[PDB]
Amino acid sequence: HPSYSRVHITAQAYENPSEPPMFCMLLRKHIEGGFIEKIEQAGLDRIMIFHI
RNA sequence: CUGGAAGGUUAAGAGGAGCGCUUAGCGUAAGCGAAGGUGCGAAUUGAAGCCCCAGUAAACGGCGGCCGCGGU
Repeated sequence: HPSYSRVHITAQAYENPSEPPMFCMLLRKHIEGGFIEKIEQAGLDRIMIFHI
């Protein structure tokens, strides 16, 4: 989000759309079912890299 | 078009298992019936080709829809 960009584990409940967006379906196609091998930061920039 | 393995299909010719007609004989008749002649004739065998398989587009040819780069 332009103003509220963040990454964290959340307890909050979220309402999902009745139809999943294209990006969501793409992520599902490629990485749903997969395992997170590593999470790393690109130097000390605000960029997290998930190896899946 | 070129090449080709299995499997399938296919001519004449080859081959005659059988069958019909005829009748010496045999039978009171009805009918049976050798041999010969004669008229058909099944299995089996039978190439290329074709089906089939592979390649080949400066061979003949052909080079999409629909929906939201993705889906179908």
